[PDB]
Amino acid sequence: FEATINKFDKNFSAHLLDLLARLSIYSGMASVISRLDFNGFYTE
Amino acid sequence: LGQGDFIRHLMDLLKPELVRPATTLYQHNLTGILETAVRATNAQFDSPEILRRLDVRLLEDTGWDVFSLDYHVDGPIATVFTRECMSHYLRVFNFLWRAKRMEYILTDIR
Amino acid sequence: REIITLQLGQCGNQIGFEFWKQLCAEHGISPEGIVEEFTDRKDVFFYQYIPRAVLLRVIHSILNSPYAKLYGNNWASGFSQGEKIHEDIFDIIDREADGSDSLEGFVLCHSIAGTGSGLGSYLLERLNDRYPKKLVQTYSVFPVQPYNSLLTLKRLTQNADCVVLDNTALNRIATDRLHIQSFSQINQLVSTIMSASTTTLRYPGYMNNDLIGLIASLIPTPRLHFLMTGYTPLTTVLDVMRRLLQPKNVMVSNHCYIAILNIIQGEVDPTQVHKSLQRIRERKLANFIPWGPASIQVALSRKSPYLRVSGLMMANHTSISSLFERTCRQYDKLRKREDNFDEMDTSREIVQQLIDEYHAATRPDYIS
Amino acid sequence: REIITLQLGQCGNQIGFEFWKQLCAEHGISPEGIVEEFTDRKDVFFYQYIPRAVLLRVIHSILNSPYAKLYGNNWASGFSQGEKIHEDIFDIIDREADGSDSLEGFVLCHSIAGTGSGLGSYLLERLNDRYPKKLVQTYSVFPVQPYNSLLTLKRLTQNADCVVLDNTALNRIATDRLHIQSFSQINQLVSTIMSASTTTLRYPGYMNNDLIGLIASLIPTPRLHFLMTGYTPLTTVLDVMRRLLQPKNVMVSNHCYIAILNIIQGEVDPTQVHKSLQRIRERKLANFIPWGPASIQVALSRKSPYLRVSGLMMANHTSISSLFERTCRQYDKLRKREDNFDEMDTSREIVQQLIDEYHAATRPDYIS
Repeated sequence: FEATINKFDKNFSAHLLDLLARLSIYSGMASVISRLDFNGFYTE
Repeated sequence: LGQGDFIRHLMDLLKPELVRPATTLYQHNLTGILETAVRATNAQFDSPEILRRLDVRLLEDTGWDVFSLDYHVDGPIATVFTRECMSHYLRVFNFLWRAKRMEYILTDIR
Repeated sequence: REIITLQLGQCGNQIGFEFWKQLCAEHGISPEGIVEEFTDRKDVFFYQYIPRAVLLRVIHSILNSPYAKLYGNNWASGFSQGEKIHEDIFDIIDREADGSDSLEGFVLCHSIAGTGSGLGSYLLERLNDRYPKKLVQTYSVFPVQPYNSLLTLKRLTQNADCVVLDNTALNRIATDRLHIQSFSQINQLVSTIMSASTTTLRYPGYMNNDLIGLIASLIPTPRLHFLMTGYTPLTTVLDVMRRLLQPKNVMVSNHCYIAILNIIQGEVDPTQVHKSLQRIRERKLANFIPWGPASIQVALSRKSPYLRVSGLMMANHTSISSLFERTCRQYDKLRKREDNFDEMDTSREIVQQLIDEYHAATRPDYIS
Repeated sequence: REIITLQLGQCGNQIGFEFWKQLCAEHGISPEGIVEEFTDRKDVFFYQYIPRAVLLRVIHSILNSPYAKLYGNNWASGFSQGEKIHEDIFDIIDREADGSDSLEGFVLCHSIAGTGSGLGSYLLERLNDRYPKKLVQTYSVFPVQPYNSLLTLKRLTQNADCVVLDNTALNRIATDRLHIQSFSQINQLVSTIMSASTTTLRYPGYMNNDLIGLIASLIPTPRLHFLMTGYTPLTTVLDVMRRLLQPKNVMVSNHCYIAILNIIQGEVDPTQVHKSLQRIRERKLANFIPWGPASIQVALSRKSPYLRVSGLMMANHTSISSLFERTCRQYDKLRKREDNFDEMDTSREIVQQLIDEYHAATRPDYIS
């Protein structure tokens, strides 16, 4: 248990950086990033 | 650049961005900055229709070499501009953009 | 789901009675508990109509009012007397909880300043022990006074699962824009916030249809469970959203937010809401925690037809720690000025943990 | 960008109050700070509307006027009292600066003749120390009087980043073409210049859209930062451009210009402007510095519809050194007529440097 919680973090955070990646390449669909992030987080 | 009040604020917000090389520049980020300028300056009190067409385009270095506004126009009004006035305004907008950053540099030194 | 409200002490009964008076008018319910002729969900608070209330001298003022058809000063004395009537008062709640369809919570209205301070701390311990799956939201009100103020703070930091309303910010707003110079005049302002706090549980909305929906959104960690309120109109959504972030309206006497909830009770335009949030991000009027991704939430609502644009703000601000130091500092000054007296320092110990918990929450490495 | 104005002393508050009265009428803003029905940029000076003012007995005259809804005699006493309330008055400015979107400057309206002389010199030192990137433009007004006049001159030559208005030239113009023989009558003339000085910051123009644009154009070197004003109409642009160079209009009691800025607030023809400048070069009505290439600038503007051809001239003339010698000479006469008294000669020393700086500016080898 103590060793699998950290696995989900590396697994779930990897998919989220994929969602924020594709949701950025667009011409709404651009204001979603301002709904996912507010603090400048996920800036990588 | 006939507004002056709006382009002043717009040159203060693009300063932290355009200093980076063009490879790290993506259009989807600048629109939030442009939208912020139109809200803060006096350009907010304006017809919503004409504000729907004013956007950004990325010419294809440094961020001060690929940024320019477009103001695309389609429909019946597009018979007055005819894709050549829009290929001439951008030919002008560069000379008014350079002669505007060469001045805000010289008022920063001062 | 249902919610049973408990009112303790003189402060509880009055601000509770003014809470029911405002709600009974919002709905088409006459003071004699009969529906008037003249879509709003009224089953959560009213039992088919009778309010789900448990009142605990001031009672006679309520029984003589036209609303009769609707139903010491030491903290140790308040805690002791609750121990003696444990089975008596727990017999009216048990039937109130059982008789209910599917109980959800236990709203508590009390002030930490004499019997409601003690008897309130006593019920808060028994409630969690009797039911561990029932949320306990407490509308506490801040004012031997320093002692009783922090003693309940010890119970409110481990028992209560979730709103402070301090009389100091109530007095300042009263003299500023209301010109009162009176208890019956400040109560009109708090009850306006309470009836607006649960405006997303009396009308079927898209989101926040349960009491656990309003709580789990703001509170990130079970220790940081103190929230503050903001209520501007005493027009576009940008005007309201900007006026709420003014410290002249926040009812609280580095620092940053953890999560904000905005309640718009008007007929405003539903597409301009994203436009206002965009300009908030540009001008940077609010700063948040650096560690976790925090956002701001805004929800619309519909005013009752039987009973203009308003707005309320629910946020979890780290500046609330400042209020605790004021209570904490005054205690130590009294501890050097005067069976075992060991219950106090244990309370003094646990409250200091929360204060350090807050000051460590505003660091980029709050984790561990 | 925004600009916060500070008003010190009796002279500041009045000419400041007359400044806001003229501006509130220029815009569609009623005296009770409500927009009247009846394109002009009003965000720089007004906060969404309320003026960004910091006023510092005369205050009661303002509070009793219909505009209430819009908000010793020794220099040592003025400097001392500012030291005692340093944190108090700096608490209303900090919030005024922070609360602002992106602060740009600090317009200061005061006269160097008693408390505004000292308290003005005190804030001028603190302002630069607290913020080094904020421009401080001061609309000083020239009149134990010789002492206090040059003491602030010491502070105005190193702190202020940029306009003199001398009462002597105000009295002469008053008796000449206005027939006054009164403070309330000369103030109508200065406020007409102030509201016209920033006529390129209230309307979106092609150039001079920022406060640093008006300053850096005229001031070539941070020591030579004293400007004078000219305002003719108390018709083609050639008539206005010629009447402004008449010494009968310049508000100042070899010598040459360094840079001139002309403000035309009319509906004049935009193609004839170059024709007027051409005839100015031929007749040679103005002479400039021989060392650096200096030109004359003229800018058009649009009068408010809610509120004819006017014209204002902003120029950096070396003749302003003459005014300083008058203040300097009177001091030495008082120094022979009566803890350490060493602060005065240091001020006397630094002001003499500026005077020699001016007289060396009109030589073909001013460099080094």
